[PDB]
Amino acid sequence: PMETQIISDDTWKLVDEIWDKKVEEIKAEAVIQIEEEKKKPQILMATHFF
Amino acid sequence: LAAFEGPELHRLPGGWANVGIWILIVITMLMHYDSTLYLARYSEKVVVPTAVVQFGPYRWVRHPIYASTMLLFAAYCTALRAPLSLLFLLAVCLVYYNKKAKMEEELMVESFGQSYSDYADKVRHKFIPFVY
Repeated sequence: PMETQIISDDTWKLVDEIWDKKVEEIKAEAVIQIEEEKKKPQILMATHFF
Repeated sequence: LAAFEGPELHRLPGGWANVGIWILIVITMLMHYDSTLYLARYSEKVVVPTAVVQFGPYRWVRHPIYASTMLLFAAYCTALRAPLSLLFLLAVCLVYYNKKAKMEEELMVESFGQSYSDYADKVRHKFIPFVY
């Protein structure tokens, strides 16, 4: 063999960071995806006049 | 107080003396609509202005929405021809609107820097044209 090591051990840490970030975002968004309580129109926005 | 101090209902005149409330109501509706449109055409959210509004009634007065509400107050009070209640209405609305205008003015002075400062230097009169 003539082949010594290649691209890095640092960009592997970068792609591992990206993988972990996306994995945690998916894990979080799979649990707290739906919490809807109410949607009342603010047809009396008091800061405009009062 | 305008209702009570005002005279009895059917004795107020007509003809050419009831054109003043017409034109004053038209003016206050026009000026309020212009103020609200010029305030809302720039803001992204409900009240989040991006630039400084210095067009329409804003180039006559620093707070035209409040002065238009003031003017329709005066319009109701003048339709029944009662000056003292108009004056007391003016006093209380001046006090509260001036307080709220002072907080909002210092907020946009802090937030916008020199822009609202030069805008206020261009037009000083806060509520009434060259009276307040």
